[PDB]
Amino acid sequence: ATLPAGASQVPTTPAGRPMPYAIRPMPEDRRFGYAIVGLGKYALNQILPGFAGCQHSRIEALVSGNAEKAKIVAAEYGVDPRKIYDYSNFDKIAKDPKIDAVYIILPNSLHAEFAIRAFKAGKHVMCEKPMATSVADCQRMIDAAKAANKKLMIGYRCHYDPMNRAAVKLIRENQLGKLGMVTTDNSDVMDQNDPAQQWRLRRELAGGGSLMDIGIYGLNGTRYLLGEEPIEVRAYTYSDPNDERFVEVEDRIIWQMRFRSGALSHGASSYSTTTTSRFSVQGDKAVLLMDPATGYYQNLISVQTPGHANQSMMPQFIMPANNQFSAQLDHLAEAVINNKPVRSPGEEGMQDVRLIQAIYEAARTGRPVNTDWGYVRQGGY
Amino acid sequence: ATLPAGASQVPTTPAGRPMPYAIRPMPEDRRFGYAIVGLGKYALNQILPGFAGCQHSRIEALVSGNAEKAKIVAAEYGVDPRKIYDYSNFDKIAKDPKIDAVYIILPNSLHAEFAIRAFKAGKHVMCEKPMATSVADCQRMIDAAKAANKKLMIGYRCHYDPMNRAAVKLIRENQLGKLGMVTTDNSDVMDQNDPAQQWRLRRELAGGGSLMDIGIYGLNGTRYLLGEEPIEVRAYTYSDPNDERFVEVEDRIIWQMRFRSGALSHGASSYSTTTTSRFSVQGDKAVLLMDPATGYYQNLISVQTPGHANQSMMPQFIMPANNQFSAQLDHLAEAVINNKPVRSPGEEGMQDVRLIQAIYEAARTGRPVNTDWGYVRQGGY
Amino acid sequence: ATLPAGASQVPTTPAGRPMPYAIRPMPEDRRFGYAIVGLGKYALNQILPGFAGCQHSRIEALVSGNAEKAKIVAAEYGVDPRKIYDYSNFDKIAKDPKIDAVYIILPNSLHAEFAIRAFKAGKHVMCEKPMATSVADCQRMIDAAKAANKKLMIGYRCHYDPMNRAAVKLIRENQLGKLGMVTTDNSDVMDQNDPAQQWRLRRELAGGGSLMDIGIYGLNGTRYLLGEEPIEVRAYTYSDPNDERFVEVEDRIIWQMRFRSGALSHGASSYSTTTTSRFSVQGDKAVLLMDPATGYYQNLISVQTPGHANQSMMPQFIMPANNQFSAQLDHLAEAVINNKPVRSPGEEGMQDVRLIQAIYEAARTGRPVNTDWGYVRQGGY
Amino acid sequence: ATLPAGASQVPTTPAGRPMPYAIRPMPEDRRFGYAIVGLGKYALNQILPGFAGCQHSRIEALVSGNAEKAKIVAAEYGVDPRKIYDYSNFDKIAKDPKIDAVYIILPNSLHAEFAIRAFKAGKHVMCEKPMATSVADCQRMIDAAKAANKKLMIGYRCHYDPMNRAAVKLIRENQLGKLGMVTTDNSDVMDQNDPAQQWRLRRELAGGGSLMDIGIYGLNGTRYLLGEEPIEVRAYTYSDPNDERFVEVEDRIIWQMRFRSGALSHGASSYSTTTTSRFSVQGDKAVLLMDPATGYYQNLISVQTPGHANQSMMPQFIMPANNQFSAQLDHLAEAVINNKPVRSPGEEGMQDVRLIQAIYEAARTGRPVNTDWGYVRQGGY
Ligand SMILES: NC(=O)C1=CN([C@@H]2O[C@H](COP(=O)(O)OP(=O)(O)OC[C@H]3O[C@@H](n4cnc5c(N)ncnc54)[C@H](OP(=O)(O)O)[C@@H]3O)[C@@H](O)[C@H]2O)C=CC1
Ligand SMILES: NC(=O)C1=CN([C@@H]2O[C@H](COP(=O)(O)OP(=O)(O)OC[C@H]3O[C@@H](n4cnc5c(N)ncnc54)[C@H](OP(=O)(O)O)[C@@H]3O)[C@@H](O)[C@H]2O)C=CC1
Ligand SMILES: NC(=O)C1=CN([C@@H]2O[C@H](COP(=O)(O)OP(=O)(O)OC[C@H]3O[C@@H](n4cnc5c(N)ncnc54)[C@H](OP(=O)(O)O)[C@@H]3O)[C@@H](O)[C@H]2O)C=CC1
Ligand SMILES: NC(=O)C1=CN([C@@H]2O[C@H](COP(=O)(O)OP(=O)(O)OC[C@H]3O[C@@H](n4cnc5c(N)ncnc54)[C@H](OP(=O)(O)O)[C@@H]3O)[C@@H](O)[C@H]2O)C=CC1
Repeated sequence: ATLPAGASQVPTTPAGRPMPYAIRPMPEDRRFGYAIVGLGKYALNQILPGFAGCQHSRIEALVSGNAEKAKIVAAEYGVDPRKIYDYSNFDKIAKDPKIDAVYIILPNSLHAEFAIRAFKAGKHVMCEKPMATSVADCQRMIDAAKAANKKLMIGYRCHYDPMNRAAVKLIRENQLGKLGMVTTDNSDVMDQNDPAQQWRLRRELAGGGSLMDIGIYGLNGTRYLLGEEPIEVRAYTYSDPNDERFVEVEDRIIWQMRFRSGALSHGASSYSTTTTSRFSVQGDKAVLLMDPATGYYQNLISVQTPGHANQSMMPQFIMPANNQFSAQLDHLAEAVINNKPVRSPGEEGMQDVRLIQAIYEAARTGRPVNTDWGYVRQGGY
Repeated sequence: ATLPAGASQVPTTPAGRPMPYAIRPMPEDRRFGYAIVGLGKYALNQILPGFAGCQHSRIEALVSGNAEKAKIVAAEYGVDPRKIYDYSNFDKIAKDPKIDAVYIILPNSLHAEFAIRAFKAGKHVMCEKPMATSVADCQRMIDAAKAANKKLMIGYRCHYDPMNRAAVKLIRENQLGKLGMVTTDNSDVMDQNDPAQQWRLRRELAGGGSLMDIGIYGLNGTRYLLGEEPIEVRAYTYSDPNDERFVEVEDRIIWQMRFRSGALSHGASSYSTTTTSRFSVQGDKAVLLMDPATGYYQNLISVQTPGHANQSMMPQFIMPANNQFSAQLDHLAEAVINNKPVRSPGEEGMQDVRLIQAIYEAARTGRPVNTDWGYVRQGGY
Repeated sequence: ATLPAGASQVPTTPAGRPMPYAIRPMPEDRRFGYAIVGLGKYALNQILPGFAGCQHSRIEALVSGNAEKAKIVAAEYGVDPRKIYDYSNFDKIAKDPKIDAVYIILPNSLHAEFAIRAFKAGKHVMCEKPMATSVADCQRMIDAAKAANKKLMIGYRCHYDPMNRAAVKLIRENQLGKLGMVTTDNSDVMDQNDPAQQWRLRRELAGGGSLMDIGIYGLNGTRYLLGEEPIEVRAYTYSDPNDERFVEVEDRIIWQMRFRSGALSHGASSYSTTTTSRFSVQGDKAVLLMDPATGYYQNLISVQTPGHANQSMMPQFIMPANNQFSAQLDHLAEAVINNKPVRSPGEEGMQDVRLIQAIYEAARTGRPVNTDWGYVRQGGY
Repeated sequence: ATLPAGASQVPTTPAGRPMPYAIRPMPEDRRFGYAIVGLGKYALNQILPGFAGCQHSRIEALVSGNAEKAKIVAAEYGVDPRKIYDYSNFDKIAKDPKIDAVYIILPNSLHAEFAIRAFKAGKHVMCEKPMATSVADCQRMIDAAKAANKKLMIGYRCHYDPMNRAAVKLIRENQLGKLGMVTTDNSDVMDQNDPAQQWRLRRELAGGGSLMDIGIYGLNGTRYLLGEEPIEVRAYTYSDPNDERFVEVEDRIIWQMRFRSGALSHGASSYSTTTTSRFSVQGDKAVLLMDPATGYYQNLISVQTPGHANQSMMPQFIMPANNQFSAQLDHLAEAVINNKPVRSPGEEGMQDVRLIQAIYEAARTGRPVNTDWGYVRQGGY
């Protein structure tokens, strides 16, 4: 009965020790510089604070219209003041080699714009969701990327969230069986007094109501969970005509879709009901419930069968995977380096916009809108 | 300190004691006698077994077309062999004073016929859902009910399930705020080898597919959870064309509704995916999640707000309320003894059938169907 | 495609059909007749109500000291008024061939007496736990059982509860790995105003405090979850000195054990805190959490590993196994009919009593008590 | 029906916007510099990466024995290489005004040492748990802090974890009622091959087994949950004599405690069973279950009562509170600035060590160890 060699071989005095075991993502290099456009809610609450956890990304320069603020932010994240661009001279970034790409976090209407401008600035483009307010504008963004021979990546963080990935994997391993019915719901009360929620009420900047903003989650979700595209869609929308919030954009809208596989889906988004992010995938062996489904934190999934409910969630002491944000940032830096295609290409953001427009059309005409245009997902969902 | 009077006064020898505290519904009488029509799957697995927990009901007679089976069930439940009736001599129950009501648990297309025959036989009628296969038939049952001056109740067990009533209660107390979105799903894999599912695949006997069989739960649930009736419905249905199960009845169907209050809903029923009974009611203050929502056992409900999930389910040592089956059985009994209306009258059953026809009609035409026809829930939801 | 033979062959008119699929335990016979001794809280809330789901048992006679109460319960359960016995003429059951066994549900201190009298009366015996108030008395019951060549079973409902048996099963399949720590807690607020709790505060009638009443669950549970017996016990007990409830029996007691395999355990019982029934079994591969663990209803179990929580509980539409109450009742019946031993023989009851005395002794002396006395669970845990 | 002023007043063109709403901790100043000693597992996996989220803390200098490593780390976190101290010249830090305090994250045996040395270096001391390997050594650490007129803060992160705080609050608001039984368990398999787990096996560096390392959580927990100190304690320990891991330190140990309030507790820690962090507090109105109880992430709490389970956890889109780590770091920086006493003073770390030694004694002698020495918690628990 004797103690292990390693143990007994430890200096009962101050001594140097080896690299400890990594039970969570350790910082590596920082060879990718980002140009963050629009210092808004998402940019300052979830994106910037998510760089610290990156393994290959850094905030090289900011791009804000507000000076007082922009300077303050630059301090908190320690960015060279001489590198605080704006909407006027955003193009000058092409004169800095330390700017590998830009991350546009502006209202949907301004997405396409600064993307193309950025592409000519010889930088990679990471644009937020939804890609743009126009199908065509999405296409122009792509073309620009190809002309400038650069990478185009939309901000689909759920494509890099551990639980969402585990969700796709269990479904690919056929744990639910033959897929037949998906149900999604994404909701949160619209606050008109919130600076970030105002341009969302404006059909010009937003490009749509809840669907364009959060219903896109269920739409996108339904797509990568099923692992295929809708071939047909129907939809109905409605908003309280007395509510000033939805004069231009829609509050609630419900869409039904069919897939070549034969599977059906029905989901909805809302601006008048509180926090809801719930996905449901039904197969003939089991049903998957993701609730939370697409949150920033605390996502939880469960596979249910009579008498059983197997749940998954981030461990309580370890982090076998990085958070969606950092993972997303380093996903571009990583696609550039090893010269690989991104999982969230502009081609993907475009597909969502078409389908959304197809939906709005269905809601407008009250007829089904054929969406069998032959889109193909590059690199699987 | 010393022992209280209660304990100090307990004899140490064998002695009679008081009535004990009741922590569950105790039996009381067996005044109300039923005649069960149709010894099938629901009857033998749920209803018959349900008479034990009743406080006022008993099984007096059986009505089957399978003598071999009747004698067996009859002996299993201590029913008098003389009280076995077949479908042709069914009407003679009018001669038995000890038969107060019948419980029709026959295929949907046969409900009307026996309800009517039972009324002419001068008996009260409990009839399973769907009420019937035609709106008109629901009316003939109601008319016949009014002619015999007897009561007509449709078997909506969920109207007597502790958790459902609790979900209704917290909603009416405005714990969710203004209601805006309601989602429902009800699915279970159809197995044509099961004797009970065989007539369910026959349009002539079933009246319809998954909506008629289990979608009705999401429908009815949506109505008593909101406490209002829909003014219009839209819907789409699809069934694999090569699946022999759905030659005559629909497999999956999706339907969405709008209510006079402005709230919306979207639900689905399915015969090709595994067990699913789930309701969510989004308010602008909180969200109610019922999952399981309409199970025979283990219903569970959750009120969710960012950071919280207050769950409710049956206690583990006490039974505050009787089970839905026993309650439903005693509800008719009590309403007859105290001369009161039933919470689930034929009018209610008829309203579901009418709505179901509108949904099919809407699925069929691919157009909206106005259902704003002035149905008024007598006695509340 | 076309409809399968099954469906296409369903008559459209009233017709007898097959026996239905069974999704829950169906009644079969009522061969085994019991005589219930002691119409108290457990008898009237759980056991009597439990005879309905039995497949082989029935209530033939009642034994009470409160005639007014006996006639009422007798009428409630269709028992023959002639079959009511008081405590003095109890022995005459020997004259009734239709009485196969007795179910003693009297205060703990009176179990031995009636078990013995019942055996001399030539009947089988079901006796509640604690088996008795003295080790010696457990033996006299066993000896008397052997003399009448009749069976003796202690009422350990948990030995017939689907979830408990499931927890045992996953453990024996090594899903937790080598077991090392087991925690148990069983608590419920003692209310001396309740007639049933009155004798529980009398050392002479109860035999002990919370350990004898509900701690026994953690104890017994610990034993069948590990599948082995403890070799030594240590314990401490404390009760507010000014609380009239605990003048003679203990309120809270904590006890820890060591098993021949090396595993340890620490549990507690309590009469002054609210409802608690929780077991955790830590292995080096996973952890089992039973909560509720020993409830009358809604037991729930969870196997936990970093990032997962696989839960199990009764299904919502099917009843794979009969409830613990009905099962326990039929277990004795079956064992008599098929000439087999019972899973819960007096030896098992006696082992708990012996262990309980060791725990009290250990609490009293503040010293360890060796319990390595060679008890062997016949038939497995 | 017209759109809100704020909305309509947004430039459909690139425009500067105001500071967005903060739905999570925003970075403020960075006026507090930390000196991190020992670049081990905890230091590089949970502490350093937690500085980024601070509001007033920064990593000014490192103190490692290993040079190659230390330099690498310094890069990742961007620290001035010229500021990479070591165990030889750790004292020179007194020559740098930008070092406001040191954070000792060395083996327990080396805690007291570098603390006092640090205090004479005119810096504040943040020492990890357990405070030290000697009661006396704890006292010397305090004295040094008072002599150098500095602040002494132990690393009790659970004192700064949102859920743990919510736990204390609900208990203070009397939601559980009168507290009477606490149950804790802290376990994780010991990996001898893990560089960080080796000195823990050495009684000289560790100062104890699981209790000193993780059982301290349940001990500490029991204390701040109850909000009072134990007046008496008993304990038993045991380890498989064949396991090489526990030749010196103990694997498992179970302790029972009593409080002046009259409340009782029983908890345990383990090195041979997998991940377990579960606290249970029983009152006469409700029971609180914390599971996870003290994890790095995903903590969850539930208040249970018959039929109900109200759960709390971090929201899925917002962060109303900072993580325990950052919160802990900024807690010192904040106590220094506004000149306020820390909630985790050396006086607190000392109390735990005494109690632990008192426990080990109880486990050693097998007798109860009186702990009524009159400790008083400064600033509440
Ligand atoms: N994937 C996800 O989870 C989420 C994605 N998003 C997306 O991020 C993008 C930004 O929206 P969000 O941060 O919420 O909103 P905000 O209103 O808070 O910020 C918009 C930012 O864009 C700039 N901007 C330029 N022109 C305008 C204009 N005319 N009106 C308003 N802002 C302007 C501003 O930068 P500055 O003031 O500094 O000059 C401002 O900070 C959207 O495309 C949104 O869909 C949002 C939330 C989550
Ligand atoms: N509320 C609820 O939760 C549920 C309600 N139900 C309802 O109960 C009713 C019966 O359905 P269910 O028990 O599942 O089905 P079953 O097929 O198992 O039984 C139907 C019964 O009615 C009698 N019957 C008479 N003529 C026919 C016929 N031509 N074809 C089939 N059966 C006939 C038979 O009884 P016998 O052999 O003795 O003559 C048969 O057992 C339906 O209206 C259904 O909607 C069903 C499930 C759940
Ligand atoms: N396995 C389980 O889950 C449970 C088992 N039990 C066990 O059941 C047995 C009865 O307890 P419980 O039903 O709770 O208690 P009760 O006090 O409610 O009833 C005891 C019954 O025994 C009879 N009795 C005869 N003499 C006495 C006496 N001197 N004092 C009190 N009662 C007397 C009475 O019946 P009558 O009036 O008709 O003469 C009385 O109703 C106990 O041994 C207990 O441990 C209890 C709860 C749960
Ligand atoms: N509150 C909490 O949640 C936790 C607190 N801790 C505490 O943190 C402290 C550090 O332990 P932990 O990080 O897990 O362990 P590690 O073994 O991984 O690291 C110990 C560090 O201390 C230094 N050190 C100096 N002398 C020695 C020595 N003789 N043997 C080993 N290391 C030495 C080393 O620094 P370098 O190699 O760089 O020279 C080494 O990096 C402990 O007091 C522990 O209790 C640990 C986990 C969680």
